[PDB]
Amino acid sequence: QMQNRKEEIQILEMEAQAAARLRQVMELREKEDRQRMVRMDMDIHRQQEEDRDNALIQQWRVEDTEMRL
Amino acid sequence: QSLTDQILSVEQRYKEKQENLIRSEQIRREEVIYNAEQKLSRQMKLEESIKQTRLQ
Amino acid sequence: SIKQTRLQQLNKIQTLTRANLQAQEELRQKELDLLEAELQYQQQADGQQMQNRKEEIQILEME
Amino acid sequence: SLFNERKYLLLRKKLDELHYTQPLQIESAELVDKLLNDLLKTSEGFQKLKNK
Amino acid sequence: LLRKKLDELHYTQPLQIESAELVDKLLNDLLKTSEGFQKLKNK
Amino acid sequence: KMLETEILKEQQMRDIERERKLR
Amino acid sequence: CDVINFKTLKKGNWHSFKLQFDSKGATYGCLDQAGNVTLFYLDKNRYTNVDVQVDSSNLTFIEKPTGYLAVSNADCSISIYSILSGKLIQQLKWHTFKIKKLQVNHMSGYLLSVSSDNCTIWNINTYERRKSFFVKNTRYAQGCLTPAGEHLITLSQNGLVECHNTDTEEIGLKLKQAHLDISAEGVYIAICGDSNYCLIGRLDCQQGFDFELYELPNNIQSVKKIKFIRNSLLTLLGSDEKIYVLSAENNMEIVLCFELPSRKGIVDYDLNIDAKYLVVISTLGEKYVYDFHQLIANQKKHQQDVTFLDREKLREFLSRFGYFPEKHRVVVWNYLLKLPSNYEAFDNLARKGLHPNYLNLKSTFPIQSDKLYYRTQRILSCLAHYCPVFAQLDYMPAFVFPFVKLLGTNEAFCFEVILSFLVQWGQFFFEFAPNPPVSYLKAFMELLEYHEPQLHAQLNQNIPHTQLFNTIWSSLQVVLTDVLKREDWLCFIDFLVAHSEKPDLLLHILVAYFTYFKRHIISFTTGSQLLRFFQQDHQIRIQNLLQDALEYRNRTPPRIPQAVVLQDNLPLTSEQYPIFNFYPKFSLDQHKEIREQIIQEELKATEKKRTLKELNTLQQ
Amino acid sequence: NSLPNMSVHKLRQFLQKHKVYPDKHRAFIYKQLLELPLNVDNFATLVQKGLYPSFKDLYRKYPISDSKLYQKMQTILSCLANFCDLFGESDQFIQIAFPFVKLFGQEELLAFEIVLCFAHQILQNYFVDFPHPPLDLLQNIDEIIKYNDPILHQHLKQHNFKFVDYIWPFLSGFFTSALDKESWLQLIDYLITYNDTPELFMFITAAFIIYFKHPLMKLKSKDELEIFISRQNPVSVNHIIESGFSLLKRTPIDKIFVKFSKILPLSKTSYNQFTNYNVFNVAHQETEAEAKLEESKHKIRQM
Amino acid sequence: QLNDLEKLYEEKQDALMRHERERREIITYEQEMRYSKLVDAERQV
Amino acid sequence: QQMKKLEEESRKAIQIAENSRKADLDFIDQELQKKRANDNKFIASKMEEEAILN
Amino acid sequence: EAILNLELKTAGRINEVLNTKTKDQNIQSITLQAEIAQKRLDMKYKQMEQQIDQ
Repeated sequence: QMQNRKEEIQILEMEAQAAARLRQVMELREKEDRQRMVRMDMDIHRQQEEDRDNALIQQWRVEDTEMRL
Repeated sequence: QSLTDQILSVEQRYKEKQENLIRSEQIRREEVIYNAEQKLSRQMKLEESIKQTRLQ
Repeated sequence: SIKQTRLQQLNKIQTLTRANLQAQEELRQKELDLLEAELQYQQQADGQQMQNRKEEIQILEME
Repeated sequence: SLFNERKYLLLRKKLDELHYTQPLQIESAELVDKLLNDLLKTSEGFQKLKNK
Repeated sequence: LLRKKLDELHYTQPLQIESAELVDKLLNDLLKTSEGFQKLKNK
Repeated sequence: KMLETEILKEQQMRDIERERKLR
Repeated sequence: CDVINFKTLKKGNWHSFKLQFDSKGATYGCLDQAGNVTLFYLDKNRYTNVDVQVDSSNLTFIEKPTGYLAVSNADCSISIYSILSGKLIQQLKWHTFKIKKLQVNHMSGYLLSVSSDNCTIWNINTYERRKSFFVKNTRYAQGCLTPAGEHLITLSQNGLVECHNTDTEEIGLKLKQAHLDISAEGVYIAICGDSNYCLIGRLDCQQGFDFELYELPNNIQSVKKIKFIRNSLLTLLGSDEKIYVLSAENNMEIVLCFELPSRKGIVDYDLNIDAKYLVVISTLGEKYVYDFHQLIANQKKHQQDVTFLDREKLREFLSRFGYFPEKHRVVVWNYLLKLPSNYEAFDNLARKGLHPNYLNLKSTFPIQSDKLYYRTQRILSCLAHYCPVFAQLDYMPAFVFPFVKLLGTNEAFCFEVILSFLVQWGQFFFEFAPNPPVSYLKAFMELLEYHEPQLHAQLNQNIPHTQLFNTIWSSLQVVLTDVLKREDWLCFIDFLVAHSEKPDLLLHILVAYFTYFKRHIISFTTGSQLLRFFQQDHQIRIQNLLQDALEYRNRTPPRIPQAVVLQDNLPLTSEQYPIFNFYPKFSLDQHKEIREQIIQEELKATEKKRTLKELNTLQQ
Repeated sequence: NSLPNMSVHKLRQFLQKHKVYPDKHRAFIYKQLLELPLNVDNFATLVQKGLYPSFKDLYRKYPISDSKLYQKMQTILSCLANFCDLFGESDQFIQIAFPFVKLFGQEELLAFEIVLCFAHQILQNYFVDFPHPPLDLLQNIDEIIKYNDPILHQHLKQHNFKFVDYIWPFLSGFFTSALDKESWLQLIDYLITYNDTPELFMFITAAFIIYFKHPLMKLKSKDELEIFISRQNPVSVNHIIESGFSLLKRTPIDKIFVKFSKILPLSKTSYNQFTNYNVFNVAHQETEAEAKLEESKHKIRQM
Repeated sequence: QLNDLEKLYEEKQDALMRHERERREIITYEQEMRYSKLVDAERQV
Repeated sequence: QQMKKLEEESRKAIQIAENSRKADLDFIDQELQKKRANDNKFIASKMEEEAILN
Repeated sequence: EAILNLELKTAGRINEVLNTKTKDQNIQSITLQAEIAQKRLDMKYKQMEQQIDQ
């Protein structure tokens, strides 16, 4: 058993490393997913401003008219 | 303890779905209500009818 | 058997966690863009009408 | 839907900075992200092996 | 028959024929990247 | 990024305000 | 590229993923994400966007003309269940352990169902089990029938293979997933799974149970699905989500691989027996329906040159005594209707405050009683609070009143009774909301035809459909308190409740009154005449008619596509009432084909005019 | 008012069997039980600075007609919004202020402080992220539910009913959303002694699930969650709260994924900012009255 | 044993398996856009 | 020995991935700030002369 | 190995501090830059109001 053991021991010791880094990896990939989610939310803030630009367009037409009238 | 740690990893992959599940509502609801707000652009079309009326 | 048990738990938990992060990469980005794409894409319709504005404005400038 | 466009941008944009010519049929390009990385990583791996 | 280079490189996808004009750059970049990569690991 | 954006975007108001003030 | 999308064809929870097609070629279906099954039929060529309420993994076609297809559920039972005529005609519960391979050799009729411990053969006409290959520790990975007539092929968890001729070696791959298919001629066996192989044995077992491990070319690493196609082609869906069609004669000689833009790969697929059409379903649930022959020919030729109490006692009691008095009615009906006496759920519908949708009732129901209309408001409002579709459709007092007047001496009872009335009896009553439940009533109208196809033939000839629907609905909105009698109607409700096991009778009974009068209906042309006619106090004889209608129900095969086929939704849940789909959002098609053409005209006209007023630039 | 001769200990049982309050006098029951660190300083600061651009429930997605709710809710939102930006914009935090003024508010200070104390003891994990609802609690609830009868979950998961799906009406969508006005019945006065739990609102959320397995076990399609949920049916509340409580006593912390801190947010010198708030993803609502005013003016000039 | 049999790979081989479709669309940008430019410009006989 | 290379691997598992991804974030942020400035400039200067002329 | 795990848990704890304190200081810098960008508004706006009068 001491011989088969060598294989069992090396695999758990490395399997543990899968976990040693997966613990770092999940935190990293979760970060990426999360940041992509944040980027939307901040893009939406910019989209609020996009609508403001259309409000400005109407304001501009009103001024063209009131300034002329 | 290995299971506790395996469990914490397993629990976190469920949270991963929670992010997607939340987006499945947060995106969708804001998007439809601000599709409704795009009809204010239709009501910008309104001005062409008005300007044309002014011209005619 | 305990080691194989623990090892299989880790082997497949680790394998699937990673296989899942990959499956989810496709799905999570879709969760945002599937709809945001249309909002911003269809809003080109406003940009499109800038041309009508150019003409009406000049009709009116000249009127 | 159009996520792919976020990267069609990003990827046509960056492959062309490396001065590649692009003469083909058309089919949703949100993908070279990893080839830029693979050629670049191989090239970096190479530099690293060179340094080694 | 450009497919074969991709198959050896194992870059799996349905292929066009109808594609020479770019496969010819990018896969040579893969075959050779820095070929010294293969030689350096040996060195 | 968003702050500097917001700021420079905000100051476009001041230019709009200049036009509104003019009339 | 013909495309089927079910999200419009009955919007609901879809993302269809596994396709299946029948041997008559007019029967189709698909397994959706919930394990729900949607079937489709040609012949009427009606969209038939009707599902099967299962939690399945496998839909297997049955030759029965209306299918009642065999469905392997999550609980491992097999439901013999259609949508056409609905009806879960048999719940063939038997198996435990997920049935993985369900298939029928319709050459004679022979159903194979493979679980890991036991492969069994069922005889389709009764679905009796005739043979059980229960084998200790086989842990069958798979197995299938050789259609030639007939062999069962066994494939063990450990990669071992053996064949069992129905009148009584290995692969060596310890696959977790394994998929088997057999050629149409029953001469090839093809196996694929987790490993990259087109594992071919012959059946025609010149190899014994040995297989040739042909490695699939390039892109296949493993597969998701296997199917023999048309003749001697074998088609695999790779793990690469692409489909490769190979020719056994030349081993591979891949004849076809083409999936529309690869951004939408293939999750699963199936072939119509008329092999000219193959349908593959994308990972997004898109069904790419296409001429298969044309598609092979296209890629292959294009690239060619490239180099007392108790229901039974009650049925007799309520027929011989006739009806039943009030002090005891709650007992008899709670029993017959399986009511929970979910008093906590009811009481909390009753007390929140104001109910603004029906304050109000005297304008449609000017009964001069300020306590009785109130009783109606209370139940009616509880029902709409429970499900607001009931105020849309504010017609509800039409039946809430006669039942609150009767049964609604007891409010909790009446409310639950009514949910039974809407939950199991009037199942289609809300599907065209806010308008009359017409298509829906088509189940009813067809039933008028089914009981007397002279009467319905003349009704369609004389009264022009829409008004008959309105006539029938208003009769079904109350129900027969207006029709037949204000007080003697009751016989039919005690009858229906005695027969609460048979929800179809709500419709069989209003039918029955049409069929009672017969020749006296034939001369009528309008709903205003029929409405009042059926409301005339003609002598009935409801004890004959009811009981005859019961037989009418029991005199026909379950092959009838009665729009909404009713199911037993009678028992209600405790604590809170059951969630029920009292909702519309269905298409009638034709008026949108019309609206569509109209909007195109409205908008091109608008643009031609806006465009024409380039004149405005020139003019101003 | 500040003569606390009656112990909260007497109230712990009273509150369960005789329920909690006169609707017009609960303010002096509630604050004794919740602990509001009131002094003369911060509210005035929050009142003096104030409002406005984030206010979506005021003539955007929601109206206010009653001046006790209009002119007055403006103070609670202003305070909370500028106290912490998360309240100012977050939907599920906005929804606490909404009923606190509706229910209290007259009582301006108390509706505000009550919101902050509540936010500190309960809503500490009701954020997790933002725009997001509390993803972690959608998970914490499945963990408590698995303990408290796991078959419901096996079935729900079997048909792809995941997080949010059947949880949100009360959890993540805010605890007043699925219950009616007089049914959740100022639940905050009721769970005021069980804020000292992870939260008892978690147990209760689980209790609006599970005990509802009879109808939840009938869900085959998500189509039905919308049918189930939009009714915002309170069911009982009373026996949900009670099963929630008994679940607390029999649910060791060992079964709880999300930890909640022992928060007693009291200071005579300070008020705690909610800290779990994604400051970076906030302070962006709109009003933009001119967006439409200009049409009126355009028409006037064109006319 | 191969605790590192996964993840690092997710930022590797997709390269060209996936660049193969990239090879078709980031192309419109230089060749079709050029194709019709030079062909519609055939007007300049 | 490999345990030491493996603890060292946190740095050789490439701490600099952080530096690289961060650099990409700092970088792309600036690239997009420039795109913003361009769109903001389109709007910021498009005005006013008519009103002042009028 | 007992000894080496001591050393390489110690290195780990050290890295915990190094990585998080490096990042902490980097965010302090970005934070002040952004915050200052906000404070300069208010510094400018005092005169913006005066300018608006005339």
